[PDB]
Formats: sequence, structure tokens, C-alpha cells
Amino acid sequence: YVKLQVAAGMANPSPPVGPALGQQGVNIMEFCKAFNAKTDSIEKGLPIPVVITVYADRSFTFVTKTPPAAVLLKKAAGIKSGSGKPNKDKVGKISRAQLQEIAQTKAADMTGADIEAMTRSIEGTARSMGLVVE
Amino acid sequence: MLQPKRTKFRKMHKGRNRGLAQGTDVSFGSFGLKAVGRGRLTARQIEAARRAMTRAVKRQGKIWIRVFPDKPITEKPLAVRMGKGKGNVEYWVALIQPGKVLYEMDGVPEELAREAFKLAAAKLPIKTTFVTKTVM
Amino acid sequence: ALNLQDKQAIVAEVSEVAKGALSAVVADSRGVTVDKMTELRKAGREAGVYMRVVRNTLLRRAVEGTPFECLKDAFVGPTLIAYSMEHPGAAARLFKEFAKANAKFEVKAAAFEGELIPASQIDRLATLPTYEEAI
Amino acid sequence: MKVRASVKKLCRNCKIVKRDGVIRVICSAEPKHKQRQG
Amino acid sequence: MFTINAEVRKEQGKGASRRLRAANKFPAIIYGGKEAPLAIELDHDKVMNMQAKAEFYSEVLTIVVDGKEIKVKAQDVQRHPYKPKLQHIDFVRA
RNA sequence: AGCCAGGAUGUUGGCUUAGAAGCAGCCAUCAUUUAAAGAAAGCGUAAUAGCUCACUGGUCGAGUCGGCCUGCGCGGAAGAU
Ligand SMILES: [Mg+2]
Ligand SMILES: [Mg+2]
Ligand SMILES: [Mg+2]
Ligand SMILES: [Zn+2]
Repeated sequence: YVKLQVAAGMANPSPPVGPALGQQGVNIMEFCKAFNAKTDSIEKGLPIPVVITVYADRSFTFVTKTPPAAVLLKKAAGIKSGSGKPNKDKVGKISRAQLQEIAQTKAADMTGADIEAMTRSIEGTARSMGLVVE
Repeated sequence: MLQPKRTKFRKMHKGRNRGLAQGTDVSFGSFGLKAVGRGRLTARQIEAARRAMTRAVKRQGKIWIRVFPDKPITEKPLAVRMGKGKGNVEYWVALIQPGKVLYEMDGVPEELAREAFKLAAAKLPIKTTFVTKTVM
Repeated sequence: ALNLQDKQAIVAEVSEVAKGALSAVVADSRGVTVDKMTELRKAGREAGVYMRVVRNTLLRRAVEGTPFECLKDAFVGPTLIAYSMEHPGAAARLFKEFAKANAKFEVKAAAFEGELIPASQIDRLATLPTYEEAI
Repeated sequence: MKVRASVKKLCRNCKIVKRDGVIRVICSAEPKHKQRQG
Repeated sequence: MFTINAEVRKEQGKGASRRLRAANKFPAIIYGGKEAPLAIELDHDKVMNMQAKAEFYSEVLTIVVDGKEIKVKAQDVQRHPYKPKLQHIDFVRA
């Protein structure tokens, strides 16, 4: 049960992971293609947090999440770095409508939050990252 | 090290070191290293303690040295008999009496000052204590 | 002041919460993973149920000024208590489902109508319908 | 072990103990921290 | 706010003062105004605690001797050269 | 103090890197849910799983921490018939 195989848009993620999943007898090629077919609608450069579940029965049980918020930069901010030194520079600004769109997008994952509190929560990440609003 | 740029006389009598000290209060900084014991503070010891403090605070804040070595100490050359005049000046000391404030510090936290003064005190031949600036 | 002030305050928050609270269902809170309570806590938020745990002593001082002298007997060991501040009832059922289906504590007590509800008689509050039924 | 005039705790796991009229430092973590006053 | 109990000294001088300081007391002087200065003695540890608070050197202090109370201010203090102790204190009548 | 439980979400924070997920390094260190929980105190690891600390509730039931002044002791303390 370890988060791995992100960027589902790129097939066979052996170079990043490699011998990490060699402990589990999981077909790297076969499962990667199957996950691609299930979730090929997303953008190619989008990570998906997935786990590798092992039990006595060796029955895989996986549930899909939302792409991480940080890779969510080219949607409105149009940046790929944010800041080598965060809060010391300025590369862009995020519109109030954008994070709210992510707010309902990520509402299925926030363990504890309200619609308003989640919006205030994800703006904290943007401020600490370097993005601003208003 | 510290030594007078010039002096009225080259050599000085041995003298004595009786009495208590003048300059017992923290006058410039906010923390001070007060001398409890009595004795001589050579220029080398004063410099050695100064470096220990200065590196401990990483050259932050301000440091005052309240003592100056102005008494010349002479020594005859090795394997030389008595008499034939007074020996040659070898180093300079400062006479220390109990209660003398030797070093002062400012611009650093009190705890950092304590360890900084503790490191210097290990370089001195005289028992010392940590004192703080007092109102009146 | 410090933490004594904070505990004096801690009683204050639960005190005025109990002023607006209508029905109380007390349960236990031990041996269960914290992330598992996310389901009940989210349910309380959306169903207007407020939950909190003060010490047996803070629980002792905090209910004398509110009409809650009925449930004084069941204050032994850990005391989780949730308060329905709106849409009264529908709390015993919300806890029964999580209790019987997870192999843990059944129930501690309840509080309604100015009288204590025993453990075996909580079905009335579990089966109690919503306030909107006169229509 | 270290035999020295000044023995002191070198980490949070060191303990000052007096065992036969001598002061000792015993460490559950670092065997290098074992000292004795002598 | 700061009230100090005091006793009038019956013997003065170098020897008497040292005996006082050995007995965990210390002398002090109250002067100012049109009346003669009054030499009194203070118990060291209690005054040592109050003088730690800075307000002691700024506010009006009250000294009680023979029941009578005098409002004074700390005019000057003589500390031990290297020990955390007080040797003498000057009080000016407020 | 000991013992029990928890130590979560965003999130693998941003940058860097082959990888850098609290834990090589650089910058930031906010926001929620909270009873608490650091953008992580130490071990870990190719990178992560994993251990544990801070922190919080429970048990226990009365003292408990660290300075200051001071009396007497301890170590420091090895030589030759
Ligand atoms: Mg033995
Ligand atoms: Mg005499
Ligand atoms: Mg000795
Ligand atoms: Zn150690």
C-alpha cells in the first residue's frame, strides 16, 4: 500500500519507480496499460495518487483520486515552477473562480472541510507556494 | 594583542593586588562577565576569551572589553643568575580584583550570551560569574 | 490565567452549547481509529449535531447550570457526548448504526424530556422522526 | 570507556550514575558515551 | 504597593553594619525633607526579592518603622561587588 | 513519571535531482479537520514503505520540576629501602 505509478499519461513508469515495486509480484507492463485504458481522458502530464494493495488473496483494490493541486498551474497560472524561493518572487496570479473550480474538484478528498473552509484551505497552499488572489 | 601604544616608563614595580574593583556594573551592554576571583589577566588570555565569545555569537551583537593590559611584566632570560638589573618586558597583564566586569555583550539573547560567556570563562585563570544590566 | 483561564473558558463553550442543545446522546470514544470518526463527525456537521469531550470534572461543572442533572450517573471513564442543536432526535440511530456494525461500544446514555434514557431504551430516540411531520 | 576528570552527559540518553563512590556516565544509545571520573 | 518593614538602628559604624549583614540584614538611610535623616535596618532577603522587580526603583515605596509609615523612593543602592546581595540603600522621602 | 490510544487532510508544499514523498540541499512554513498533530525531533530508505519524538485524550491519585544562597563531604590525586 504505497503511493506510486503517478503521471498515468506516461506508460510503463519503470525509470521513476523501478525496483521499488519489485517486492510485489505485480505485472508492471500489464497493469499500467489497464490503468491507462480506464483513465486516459485526463491530461498526459497529470499525476494520479494510486496505491498498490496486497493481502492474503492478492486481490487488488484501488480507488481513484484527483490530480495533485500543484500540477494545477497551467490551467490558469500558466507557470511550471511557481518559485525556486517561494514568497520571495512573483510569477503569476490565480483568479478567484479558478481555485473554487479546484475546490469542488477536490471536495471528494478533503477528509475534513466545508466548501468555504476548503477554498480558504487551498488558497493557503497557493500563498505559501507563491500564487496570490484578488 | 592588547597593549599600550606607548608608555611613560618601560618597566613597572611588582606592586600588590589588594582591594575590591572599580567598574562593577554593566555600563554599556546588557550582559556582563564579572570577575569573582583575584589575579592577573594577560593580554593573551583576554584575546583568547574574546575569540571564544565572538565565535560563539558568530560576530552578532556588540562586545565590550572593560579591562586593558597596561602593566608590563618582565622576565629574566633562562638560566641567568640574580641581579645585573631588572629583566626585559615579556607580556602585559591587567590586575583584576573581585567584582570587576571584564566583558560586556548586547544584541544577543540572554541564553546565547550565557553560553558565549561560559566558553570564554573557561579560557580565564579567574573564577567569574554572569551578570545582567540593572536599573539603578 | 493561562490554561486555568483556558479551562474556565472550555466549560463556558460547552455551557452555552448545552443552552441551545435539545437532545443529548452520550457514547464512549476508545479503541477506534481517528479517521473512522470522520464519517460520524461529517454526519454531525451536516445534521446539526455538535460533539465534544471535557474531563469528568469539567463535565461535572458544566451541566449544573443547564437542565442536565438526569445523566449524572453514567459519567465514568471516557465520555463522548454529541448534542443535536437543530432537528432534534435522529442521533441514537446515527450512533446505533456505527456501534452494532463495528464491534465496539453500544451506547452509554442519553438525555431528553428532562430525564435520563437508559441504554436499552434508546430505540425511541433512534426511531423518533423529524420535526417536520405536522404537514 | 573514557576516563577523565570531567564526566558529563553527551546526549539525552546519557545518565549520571554513582556506583562505587565514582561518577559514571552510561548511555543506552551510544557506547562511545560511556565515561568514568578518574 | 511595595511596603517594607524596618527597625531603627541602635548602633552604627563599620563594625555594627558588618554584624547586621552577617545576621541576614542590611542598613539603609532615609533622608530628604525638613526633618533629620533616619537610619534603619532591613531584612535582606525580602528586600532582595522586591528590588528584582524594576517598578521598585520607579514607584513610591512605603517603609513602616514603629507603626509609622513613610512614603519614600529608592534614591541609590549599594550592591555587593560580586555577590547577589545588597549592602546599603538610600531612600528619599516622597 | 509510568502505562493505553491517537499523531490526520491539502500534501509527494515549491525548487532541485535519476530519485528528494517531514527527514542530501535550497526557499517557504501557511490552511483546514481537529482532542491533538511539525510542511517535521531522531532512526530509516536507491527513492518511498516502516520505527519513534513534539503534540493530544485516557488511566493513575499527590505532589512534582529547575534555578539561587549556604554547611560538610566526593572525584580530579602517580615514585622510588
Ligand atoms: Mg566493582
Ligand atoms: Mg574592625
Ligand atoms: Mg577535593
Ligand atoms: Zn549518550
